Amino acid sequence: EQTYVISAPKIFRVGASENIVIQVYGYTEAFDATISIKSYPDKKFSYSSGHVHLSSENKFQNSAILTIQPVSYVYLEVVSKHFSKSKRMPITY
Amino acid sequence: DIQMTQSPSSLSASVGDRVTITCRASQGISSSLAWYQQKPGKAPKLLIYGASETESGVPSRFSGSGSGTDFTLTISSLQPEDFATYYCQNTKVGSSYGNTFGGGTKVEIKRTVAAPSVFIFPPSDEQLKSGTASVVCLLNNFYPREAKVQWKVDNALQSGNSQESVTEQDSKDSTYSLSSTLTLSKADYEKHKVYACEVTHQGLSSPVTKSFNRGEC
Amino acid sequence: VQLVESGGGLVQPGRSLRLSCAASGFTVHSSYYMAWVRQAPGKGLEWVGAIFTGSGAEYKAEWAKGRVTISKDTSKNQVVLTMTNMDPVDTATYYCASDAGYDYPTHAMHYWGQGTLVTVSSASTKGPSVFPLAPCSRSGGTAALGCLVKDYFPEPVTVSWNSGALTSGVHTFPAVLQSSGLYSLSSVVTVPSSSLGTKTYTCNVDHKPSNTKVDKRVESKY
Repeated sequence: EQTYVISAPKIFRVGASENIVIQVYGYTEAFDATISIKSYPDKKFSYSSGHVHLSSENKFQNSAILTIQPVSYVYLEVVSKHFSKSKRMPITY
Repeated sequence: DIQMTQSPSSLSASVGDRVTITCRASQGISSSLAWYQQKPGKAPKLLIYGASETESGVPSRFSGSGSGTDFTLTISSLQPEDFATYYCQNTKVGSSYGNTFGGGTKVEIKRTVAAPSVFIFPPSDEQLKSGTASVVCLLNNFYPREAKVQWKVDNALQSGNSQESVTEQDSKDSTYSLSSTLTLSKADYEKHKVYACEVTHQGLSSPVTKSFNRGEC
Repeated sequence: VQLVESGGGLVQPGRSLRLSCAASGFTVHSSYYMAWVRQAPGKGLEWVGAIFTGSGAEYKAEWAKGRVTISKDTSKNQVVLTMTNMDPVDTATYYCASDAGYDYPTHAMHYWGQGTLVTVSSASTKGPSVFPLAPCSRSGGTAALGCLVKDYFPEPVTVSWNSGALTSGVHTFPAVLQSSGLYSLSSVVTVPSSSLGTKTYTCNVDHKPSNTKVDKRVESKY
């Protein structure tokens, strides 16, 4: 089995920076992952994006610092070759 | 880095044959293996990714199999366009691995055994003025590729003073040609009388020697 | 997806090579595993190294470590290879290759560039000397005649027979690199032995880098 763990703050702060933790298990091959803040609900616009590497060197964990500046919700998206996972996040101004 | 061993290095096949090419890794890489085709003068082309998945555009006759250390490329009904060199590559990214290519497997057109017709050329008087003598031996239209050329200067075996060059498989009769150049100085050339090219080949029961005397040029 | 190599050609021994690879049809949403692959004349494929376009994570072959640096650009989508202290051994066709990003599950090289020839040599541009290849005597049977195209830099040399009229039985061999650093090429033709009395054979040698056009009549001495 190959599983992933995505960690994020509950409500996204508009203006302030947020840390998004990605952890992967069951992988021995090194690969890249993209963590992005995208529009709700069609993902037509991307606000902030961060590419992270996952390998044996960093123990298959990484994070990206992402922010949103001036809408009720955004999408947090984590994409790679092996998985694609999105979560709807509420925002406060 | 990981080592990728390909066997065989070359194989002879005809149109319609089933061709089997093996790739062996020094350690386990699960399904992370790719197969490539390369024609002379052209860039390599991906055929199989993930050990067993054929790329779109690539004909269904190409199929990959195997997991772990041993891998197999099968071409079911061999076509004229399929004659090329084939490479395996580990695709597993990591510090302990590296994306190493295998040595390669040349798929050559099988035909009947043909003996080489051997020709020897003395150096011209134009070249001797500059101070160097090139003696050329020609092996014309032979099959298969494996042929040994031995230079003899006054019945003495030569080593380290000759360069060989082989053509690609011919477009019409599927034969190879070989050119060997023996390089000597003018002073060393004038010392000796007899210059011989000795050829051994599968299509010859006895060696073919073509020779010339220097004074008779 | 298209990959274009640039920065190839003649490199002096000891100097540092720098090659650029521009990628078209790359999406910003995905990261790409972009590799450099080299091939020496008459040899197999050798993986030099690779980089992820997203994170910038670098991977290299053990022989390439200490000599090779692979760098990236985000907006330009250009991947640059740097190889320090170049040697005649490093003479190869250098390919830029890439995966298909997050769309395909493996790091296989889906896309390949046309490749750029890198020649590491200290030799200067020199026109070839053309010498006839003929037996001692003319000698019913099979006869062979040719031309030895010796001591030229750089490649390539094009050889035709009788102003392009003769094509049958012509074998123009690949060049050999001599210890001097100059190239030597042989071109031969099989001919009917009876025609040797009246029919003449002349090889036409063109070398564009030095702008030399040499025609040479081939006949046996006796």
